[PDB]
Amino acid sequence: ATAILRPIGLHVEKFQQTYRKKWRFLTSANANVILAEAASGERPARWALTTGMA
Amino acid sequence: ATAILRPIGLHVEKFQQTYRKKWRFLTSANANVILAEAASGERPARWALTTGMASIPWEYLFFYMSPAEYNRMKNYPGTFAKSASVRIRTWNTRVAFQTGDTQTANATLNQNKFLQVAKGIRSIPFICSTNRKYTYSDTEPMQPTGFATLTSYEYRDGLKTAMYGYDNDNKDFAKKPPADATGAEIYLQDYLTIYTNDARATTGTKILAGFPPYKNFIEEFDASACINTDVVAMDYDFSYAPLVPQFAPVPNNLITQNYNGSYPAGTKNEVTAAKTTDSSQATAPTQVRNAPRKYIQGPHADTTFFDEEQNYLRVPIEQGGIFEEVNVETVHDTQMPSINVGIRAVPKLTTIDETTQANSWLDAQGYFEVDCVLTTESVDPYTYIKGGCYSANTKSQLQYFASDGRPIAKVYDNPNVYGRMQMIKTVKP
Amino acid sequence: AMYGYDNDNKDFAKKPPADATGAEIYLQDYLTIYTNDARATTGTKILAGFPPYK
Amino acid sequence: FEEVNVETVHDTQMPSINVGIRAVPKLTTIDETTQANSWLDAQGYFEVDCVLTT
Amino acid sequence: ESVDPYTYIKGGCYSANTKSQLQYFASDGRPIAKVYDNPNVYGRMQMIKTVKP
DNA sequence: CAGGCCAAA
DNA sequence: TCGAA
DNA sequence: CAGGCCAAA
DNA sequence: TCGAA
DNA sequence: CAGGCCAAA
DNA sequence: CAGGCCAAA
DNA sequence: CAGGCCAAA
Repeated sequence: ATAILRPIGLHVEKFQQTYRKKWRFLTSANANVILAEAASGERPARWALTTGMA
Repeated sequence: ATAILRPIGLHVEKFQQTYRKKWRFLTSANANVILAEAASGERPARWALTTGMASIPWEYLFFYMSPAEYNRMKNYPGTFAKSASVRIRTWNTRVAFQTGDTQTANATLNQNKFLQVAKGIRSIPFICSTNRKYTYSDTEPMQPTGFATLTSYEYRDGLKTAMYGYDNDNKDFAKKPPADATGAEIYLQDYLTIYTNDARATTGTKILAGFPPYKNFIEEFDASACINTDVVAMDYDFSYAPLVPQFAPVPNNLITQNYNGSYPAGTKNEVTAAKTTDSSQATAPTQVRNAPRKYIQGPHADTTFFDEEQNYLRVPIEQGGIFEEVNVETVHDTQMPSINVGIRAVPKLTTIDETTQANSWLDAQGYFEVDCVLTTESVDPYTYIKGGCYSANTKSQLQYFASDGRPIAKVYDNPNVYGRMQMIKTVKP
Repeated sequence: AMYGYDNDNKDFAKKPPADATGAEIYLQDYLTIYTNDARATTGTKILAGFPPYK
Repeated sequence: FEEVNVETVHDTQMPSINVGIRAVPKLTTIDETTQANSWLDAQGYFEVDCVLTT
Repeated sequence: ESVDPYTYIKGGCYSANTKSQLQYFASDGRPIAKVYDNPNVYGRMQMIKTVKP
C-alpha cells in the first residue's frame, strides 16, 4: 500500500546564533578596611569590610 | 609569542530555510485544434494549435511558500533562493465510458491512453509556443473554440487563491477551501499552444511553412503502464534570485569625500549590458551599457518591486541579469525550464467518412501529484557596533528601472526571442 | 443499532441487532476543522485561515 | 476519581481514531481553477475488532 | 536559539497554545524579576519589582 | 511520528 | 503501581 | 537529448 | 563563486 | 509478608 | 570544593 | 584569514 501522504508535521525552522567578545579589565588592589554604614530605612546599621576582588 | 588578539573577522550569521508543498493537479485532455487569433496592436494575425499538456508553474514563489511563510521571509533581508526541486508522479488516468451523445457513441471497455511530457519547449528558438487558456465548446468539452480573457497574472492569482484559500473576513471565504489544508485537487486550465503565421491577409511575399513538428520534441508514454510512477524530476540551482533586498550599508558620503572617486575596471565588464534585438531584421542587434538602473536599498532606495511583491506570483523567482551588484562580478542571462504534462485526447469510437483526424473525443483527466521544495539562505552582517545590521559597500544591489519609474523584470509568459527570455516593465497590482 | 430494542418495544422490528446479524452500521459522525469568522470581528482581526491539517 | 490511599494522579485521555475514504471528483470538466464541483458516491468497508479487559 | 512555528497557512507565524508564556507582575503593574545585587536570603536569589528606566 | 505540548526527548 | 517502560 | 542556440559539445 | 562541473 | 495502603510491587 | 543549603551526596 | 568584496572559494 503506497502512501501518498504522511504525517510530516509542522514546518518549524530553528535558528542558532552565537556572540563572542573579548574584554580587558584593570582592577585595583584595595586594602581590607572596615567601614561604618549608617542605618537607613529598612537597612540596619552595619560594619562593612571591603575586599579587593572586582 | 602568544597572540592575545587574532583576525577573527566579522560576526556574520547565516540562516537556511526550506519549504515543502504537495499538490494534486487534474488536467483535461484537450484536442489538437487549429484556432484563428485575430491581429491586435503589435500582434499579427496567427493560427493557433492547442495542445493538451498543462503547464506546471514551478518558476513562481507561491508554488513553494504559503502567504505566512512569505510574510515572515520578508523579515529576513538578504534572502536568496539557492535551489528548487520538483517531482511529478502520475496516478490512474480516467477516461469516460461514453460521452453525453448516445446515438453514435459506442462505449468501450478497451481504451488507448497516452501521456505527453515536455520540458524544453519554451526555450526552443523556432517553436515560439506559449501558455494560453481556452474556452471549450458545449457539445465537445475536449474541443477548444477560442481563448479566455484571463491573463497569466490572473490565472496564477486564481491558482494561488485555490491553493491557500481566502482571508477569514472575505465574503467569498466559503467558496474555495484551502487546498493546502484539505489535500484536494486543483483543476489546471493553462495549456500549451503552438503558433504559426496567418498568410491570408499577407501582402507581397508569403511564408507558407505551416506548423513546426513539435511532436518530435515531446515524450509520450502509455498511461496504462504509468500508474503510480515518477514522470518528472527536475532540480534547479538559482544563479541569482534576491527575494528580500540586502541590508543597507553605511554610506561613505557621510564619512569621506572620496565616495564619488573613479577607479579603473580594466578590460573586465563590471557593468551589466542590455541587449535589444529585432527578429524582423529591420535593425541590427544592439548592446547598451549603463542601462537605467537604481539601488534597491540605502539612502536613495527604490523598493517598488519588493513592496509590490511582484516576485510572489507575478514575476518568476529566477532574475539573473536583472539585478546588479557593485561587487566585482560576472553576470549571465538565466531562465528556467518549462514543465508541461498532460493526457492526449482519446478519439471516439465512431467512424469517420473521410481521411482526417478524430471529429469527437472522449473526456479524459490525468492525476498528477507534485512535490516541490525550495531552499533559501539569509545573511546578517553585524558590521558596525551600534544601530542594527549594516552590510558592506560591495554588497549594494541595483535593479533595472524604466524611464517612467516602473522596474524591469523577467517574464516567462511571452514567447522567447532567439531562445532567450524577455525583459519587460512590471505592472502595478 | 448495535444491540436492538427490548422485546416489548413497538419499534423492535425497525433495527435488528447488529451483534446478532453481523450486518453493517452506517457511521454518520465525521471530523470538522474550525477557524475564526472574522467578518463580524470589530477591531484587530486574526486572518490566519485553516491550519494545514492534511 | 481520587482515592484516600497515598497516591499520585495525572490527567489522562485517549487517542481519537478517524478513518474514511476521500471523495472522488466527478470526471466532468471545471471552467476555472478550483476544487471539484461534484463528487462520485463512495463507501468504505471497515471491520473493527475490539477487546476490553477488566 | 530561536523558533518559527508556521502553524497556520496565512497571516504570518503563530505558535501553539501550550507555548503561551506568563510573567509575574506586581499589583501596581511593574513586572517582577531576579536581581543579583542584593545579598542572598537562605542561599537564594530575591524577586523584586523592576524599575522603569 | 495516537496517552495530559512539541518546536522537548 | 492512576500506562509503562 | 529542460539552464540564455544547436546543426556546437 | 549570478548552476556547476 | 514491621516504615505513611495493599488487593500495588 | 561556582547552579536555588551543606554539616547532604 | 594582505592583491581590485566576502558573508564567495
